[PDB]
Amino acid sequence: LELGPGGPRARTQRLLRQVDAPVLVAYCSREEAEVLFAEAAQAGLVGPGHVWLVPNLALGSTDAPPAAFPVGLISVVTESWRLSLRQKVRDGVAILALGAHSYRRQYGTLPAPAGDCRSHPGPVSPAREAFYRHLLNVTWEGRDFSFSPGGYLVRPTMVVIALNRHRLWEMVGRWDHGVLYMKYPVWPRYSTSLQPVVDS
Amino acid sequence: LELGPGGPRARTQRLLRQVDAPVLVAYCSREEAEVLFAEAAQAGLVGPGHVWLVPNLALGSTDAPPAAFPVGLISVVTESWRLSLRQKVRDGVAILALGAHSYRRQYGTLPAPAGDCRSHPGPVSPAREAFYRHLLNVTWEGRDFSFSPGGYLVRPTMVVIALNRHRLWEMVGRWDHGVLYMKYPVWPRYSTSLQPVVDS
Amino acid sequence: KIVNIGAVLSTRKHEQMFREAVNQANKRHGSWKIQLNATSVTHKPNAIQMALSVCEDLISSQVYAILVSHPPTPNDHFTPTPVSYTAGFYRIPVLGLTTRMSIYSDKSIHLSFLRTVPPYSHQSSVWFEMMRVYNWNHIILLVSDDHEGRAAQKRLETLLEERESKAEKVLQFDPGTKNVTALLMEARELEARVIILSASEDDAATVYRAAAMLNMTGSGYVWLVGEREISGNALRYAPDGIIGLQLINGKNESAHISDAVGVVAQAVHELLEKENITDPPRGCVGNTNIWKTGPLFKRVLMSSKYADGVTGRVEFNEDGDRKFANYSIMNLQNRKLVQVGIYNGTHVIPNDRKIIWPGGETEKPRGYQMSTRLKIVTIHQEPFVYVKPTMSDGTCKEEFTVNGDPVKKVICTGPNDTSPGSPRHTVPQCCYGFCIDLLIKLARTMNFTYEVHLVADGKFGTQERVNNSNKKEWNGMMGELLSGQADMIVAPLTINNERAQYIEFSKPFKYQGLTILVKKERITGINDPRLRNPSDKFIYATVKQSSVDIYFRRQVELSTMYRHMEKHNYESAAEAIQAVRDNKLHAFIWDSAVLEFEASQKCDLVTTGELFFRSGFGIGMRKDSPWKQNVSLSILKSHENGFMEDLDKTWVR
Ligand SMILES: *[C@@H]1O[C@H](CO)[C@@H](O[C@@H]2O[C@H](CO)[C@@H](O)[C@H](O)[C@H]2NC(C)=O)[C@H](O)[C@H]1NC(C)=O
Ligand SMILES: *[C@@H]1O[C@H](CO)[C@@H](O[C@@H]2O[C@H](CO)[C@@H](O)[C@H](O)[C@H]2NC(C)=O)[C@H](O)[C@H]1NC(C)=O
Ligand SMILES: *[C@@H]1O[C@H](CO)[C@@H](O[C@@H]2O[C@H](CO)[C@@H](O)[C@H](O)[C@H]2NC(C)=O)[C@H](O)[C@H]1NC(C)=O
Ligand SMILES: *[C@@H]1O[C@H](CO)[C@@H](O[C@@H]2O[C@H](CO)[C@@H](O)[C@H](O)[C@H]2NC(C)=O)[C@H](O)[C@H]1NC(C)=O
Ligand SMILES: *[C@@H]1O[C@H](CO)[C@@H](O[C@@H]2O[C@H](CO)[C@@H](O)[C@H](O)[C@H]2NC(C)=O)[C@H](O)[C@H]1NC(C)=O
Ligand SMILES: *[C@@H]1O[C@H](CO)[C@@H](O[C@@H]2O[C@H](CO)[C@@H](O)[C@H](O)[C@H]2NC(C)=O)[C@H](O)[C@H]1NC(C)=O
Ligand SMILES: *[C@@H]1O[C@H](CO)[C@@H](O[C@@H]2O[C@H](CO)[C@@H](O)[C@H](O)[C@H]2NC(C)=O)[C@H](O)[C@H]1NC(C)=O
Ligand SMILES: *[C@@H]1O[C@H](CO)[C@@H](O[C@@H]2O[C@H](CO)[C@@H](O)[C@H](O)[C@H]2NC(C)=O)[C@H](O)[C@H]1NC(C)=O
Ligand SMILES: *[C@@H]1O[C@H](CO)[C@@H](O)[C@H](O)[C@H]1NC(C)=O
Ligand SMILES: *[C@@H]1O[C@H](CO)[C@@H](O)[C@H](O)[C@H]1NC(C)=O
Ligand SMILES: *[C@@H]1O[C@H](CO)[C@@H](O)[C@H](O)[C@H]1NC(C)=O
Repeated sequence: LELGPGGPRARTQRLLRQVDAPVLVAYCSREEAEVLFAEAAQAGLVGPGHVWLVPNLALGSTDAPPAAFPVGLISVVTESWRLSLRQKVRDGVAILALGAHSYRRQYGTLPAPAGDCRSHPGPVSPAREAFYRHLLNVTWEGRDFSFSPGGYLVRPTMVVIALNRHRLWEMVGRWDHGVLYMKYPVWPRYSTSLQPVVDS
Repeated sequence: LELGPGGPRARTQRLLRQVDAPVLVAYCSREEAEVLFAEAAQAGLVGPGHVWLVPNLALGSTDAPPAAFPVGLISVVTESWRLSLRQKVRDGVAILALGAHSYRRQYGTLPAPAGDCRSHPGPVSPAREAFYRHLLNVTWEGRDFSFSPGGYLVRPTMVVIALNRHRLWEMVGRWDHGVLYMKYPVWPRYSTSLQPVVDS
Repeated sequence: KIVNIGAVLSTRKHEQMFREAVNQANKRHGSWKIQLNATSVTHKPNAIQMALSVCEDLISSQVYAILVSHPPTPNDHFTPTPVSYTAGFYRIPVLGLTTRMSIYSDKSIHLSFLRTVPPYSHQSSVWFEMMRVYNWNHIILLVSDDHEGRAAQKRLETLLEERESKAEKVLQFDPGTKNVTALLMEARELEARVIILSASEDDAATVYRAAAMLNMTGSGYVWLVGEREISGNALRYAPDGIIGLQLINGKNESAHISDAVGVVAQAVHELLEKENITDPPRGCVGNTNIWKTGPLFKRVLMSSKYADGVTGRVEFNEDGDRKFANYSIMNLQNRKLVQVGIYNGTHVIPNDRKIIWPGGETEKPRGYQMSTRLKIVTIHQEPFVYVKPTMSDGTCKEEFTVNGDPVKKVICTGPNDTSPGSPRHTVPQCCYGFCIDLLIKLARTMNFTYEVHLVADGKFGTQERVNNSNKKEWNGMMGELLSGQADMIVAPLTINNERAQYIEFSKPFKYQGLTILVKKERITGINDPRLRNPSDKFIYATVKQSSVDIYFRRQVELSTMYRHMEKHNYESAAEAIQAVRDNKLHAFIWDSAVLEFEASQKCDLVTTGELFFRSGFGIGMRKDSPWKQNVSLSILKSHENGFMEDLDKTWVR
């Protein structure tokens, strides 16, 4: 599609009119997600008989979702989605502290602090390449925070959340270790977005 | 669209860049056709990946087509195409003469001459209605000149003409009776530089 | 309204050229009120200080677009990165004039970035064209492990996959690491004689020296490299006869400045009609929102046909890269880099001179060196391949036909091992029969020598998901042919769609089908209700990892068929026939060519129904094997004269 603020209204309704699929996986930013959901509502693509799934890119400030989001939207987030800013700061400080402690207990000395802009290092120092590796594999308070070489989180405890009847983001399932814990044996559908009734 | 002189140009341009159909059918007058084709050339709907079809109305003087008309335009006209003026006059006079001759053969006399505008003959004058009915169905030189009760040529042989690379109205196919014969088994397509393109 | 553009340069003199060029651009255009203005800043050593310099001056002024060049000394992707990040924060388009790295093609990292010069990755495209010109198919991709090598490999693989082909192998060379001799030793074994290199100057020099050590620069080999491998250190140790290429302009800063300001001015004039122009952020400090017009400005700038530039027509692709280019092809002829052609953009145009290949040859060499010693795998099928134990002296029993003709036999190495489980000892035996006679005729006709060995696991082979993984891998003769242990399959291998995607099949040398064998006749094909309604009353089975397994697994209509079959499959055809005769299995589905022969010879068994999957046996080879046609032609000839009739009469009575 071609979304964006305003943009080309047409060429999206026509394309969305002839997509014959019961479940749709969408990828777009927050504003683009809002525009896409509005167009799909105008195209008769929301409500029972159509299940939407999106990554975190569509979700923005999950404390309060926009009205254009259809009930039944499914997404997958990390466990820390429900945590506060203070708890996240504590977790990050704990990660850095545990990395430094592991480096100290391995080399017998405190990690070397960084410098500043002047005199750029160039080749990564062997100490830096060791402190980084020590910081990679760190586990704290049950949950594991191992970091992939790319810099993201490998095998985290992910939670599959969805938008409920009262337009509030609530957890629906977990992932833990390669095993799904879904609280709905059968996926529910609601009377929302049933303005022409025939959408049921 | 509007397609009027000196009006909204952003609207037409925006709408024309949203269409992606491989076959486009247009209906407008001569000046509006030129405006639309100029905008489409600006909108990239003229190359070999787009075929245009227009009725007689969009056409004008077939002898001198404008430069705005894209190569490969298709239209459908009657046999009066490429005929000279004197031939058309002769054909019309022949139709009227044959109608009068049929009336004389049927009723033994010529139809009454027309009156004048300084009067109103309310009565339908069944003699004139009979003359009109005789004038409807008439054939001349092996060609059917039957007229529908709506006062237009019914079931005439028609030719399908196209604008070739030389920017001339070449005749492509014919419509004798209810069957269609066309010269080209496959429709040629030329590049924007008048270079013959062949679909891979 | 004064529309201001900016530039970040290094030489302190090319900025005067940019000012002159923008003045000329202002002197020519639709409107002359926009009063196009220009500003410039010299490069800074510190990257953080450089970014702050972008935030000041350039960003502080009401700038609409930014241009960035590269100092002549190669520094790679270090200098345009901070300005790219700073201007992409506000979606202010940045035009690169000399950078060639492919990291700037990734729109996720550098959002608002365009370039007037193609990157190093796009060179792979021209290689494809050359591969079309000389019909080369077998290639080796010796690429670095960094982002540049991965990008070039990905683009070349995409181009190859658009067509019906695949690279023979790729070799990841870790940058800055010595001893690349292992990769060259691995590549020497392979059949491909076309070497493609994508690496920096030091890596190119290292691999050139290592290849000179391994004599891989001799006759027959073909080397195709890029710009980085025919300049600097690489050219000093580069072997003669390599074919590289280089951009026509490349480092002509003034041409790329004029050609950039022209297209920028044209873009500004073009989008000014729609107006709704938003002023720029006016300083890094005091703003946190992107410039609203910025995205639309970039979108209209990407599609701008400025066909009056110094360096020719300017057009951008979907990723904001200069669509076309002209690459001059360079040959290292006696330590001299001579030009032999120019790439227009879709076809290479050879005009003068002659290409001198590395071996000194003046004639175009083929891209393969198919060996003479050929390893051929085979399986034990009774009517086709009889395997017999050899006597203690290393040759098996002499035998003659009933007519009085000598039976030709060859030596083979099969799985004969006393140890249980898998085959733990490859004890030789002697092989003969239909397929071996065909092999002898083929080897005599095509002038090659052979070594015949039997399949390891006794299975024909279907691709199956490898344990502790999610991908499917081939097994049996299929797996051994694809991996490289065998070079040709001479066995009754059924032609089917699944195998034809990875293996090349010759013309069928034996037409046959699939049929059902039962004890010695109330079964009609695979449509009888008993076979459509599985139960313990009527049990039916096939051979594991065979063509029938694939045929039933690929049928949606026959899913229950395969479901019932999976419970009772057999290791081999001979043991399945023995089980059927001994009343342990009711019906056995197998090829007509073998089942009919078994029913005729051993009797006491009957074949029921008509053939329900008509196919043929074919010689299997690796994908795009150069001598497929030869074999196919020979097979057709064997069908024409008398050879297949004699082979049928002698073996399958
Ligand atoms: C996390 O990773 C680091 C480095 O990969 C591990 O440090 C290793 O520790 C063992 C013994 O504890 C040493 O023999 C290795 O030489 C260390 N690796 C180095 C220094 O690179 C560390 O043990 C890991 N964490 C845990 C809990 O095992
Ligand atoms: C045109 O049609 C009219 C009638 O539709 C024809 O006139 C008829 O001619 C037949 C001749 O057998 C008469 O029986 C009818 O009474 C006539 N009808 C009328 C309404 O006049 C006329 O002949 C046709 N024209 C030609 C040239 O044949
Ligand atoms: C047009 O561009 C010139 C480029 O020199 C601008 O002049 C600079 O303006 C900034 C901001 O006022 C000053 O910090 C520089 O010192 C000026 N440079 C020189 C050489 O005078 C000029 O302001 C621009 N015109 C505008 C923005 O209207
Ligand atoms: C790279 O390391 C390998 C070791 O695996 C070296 O290979 C040996 O090279 C010597 C002399 O060239 C031979 O005598 C050995 O037989 C080789 N061993 C093997 C296992 O092949 C190789 O020489 C090294 N290359 C460089 C450039 O250092
Ligand atoms: C970049 O290319 C341009 C033109 O392609 C070169 O301009 C030429 O400069 C020479 C002398 O410097 C003149 O004699 C030519 O007439 C110029 N060309 C034209 C078309 O006018 C420019 O020199 C090149 N720059 C570099 C560094 O090679
Ligand atoms: C590669 O070089 C050719 C020259 O052979 C360029 O072709 C020119 O194209 C422009 C615009 O398309 C024409 O005005 C010239 O007449 C062409 N030159 C000749 C000799 O015919 C081509 O543009 C170059 N490629 C690029 C990407 O600039
Ligand atoms: C079949 O192949 C062999 C080996 O490749 C060919 O034998 C060579 O023949 C050429 C001249 O014909 C000699 O110069 C070589 O010395 C021979 N090599 C060996 C190992 O004998 C044989 O000629 C080929 N058969 C043909 C071409 O009919
Ligand atoms: C397929 O067989 C033909 C024989 O008809 C081979 O053509 C000969 O190949 C040899 C070496 O490849 C040349 O020396 C001869 O000059 C070729 N003969 C002709 C008439 O051109 C062909 O090479 C075989 N295919 C392959 C892949 O080896
Ligand atoms: C220009 O902006 C106006 C509002 O200021 C808006 O109504 C109009 O649609 C815009 N036109 C474009 C974006 O082409
Ligand atoms: C096959 O293997 C057995 C057991 O190792 C051995 O006795 C026999 O000689 C082998 N066959 C041949 C032909 O050598
Ligand atoms: C094969 O996969 C299974 C999981 O299905 C695993 O338990 C087993 O260890 C694997 N075997 C090997 C040799 O990897």
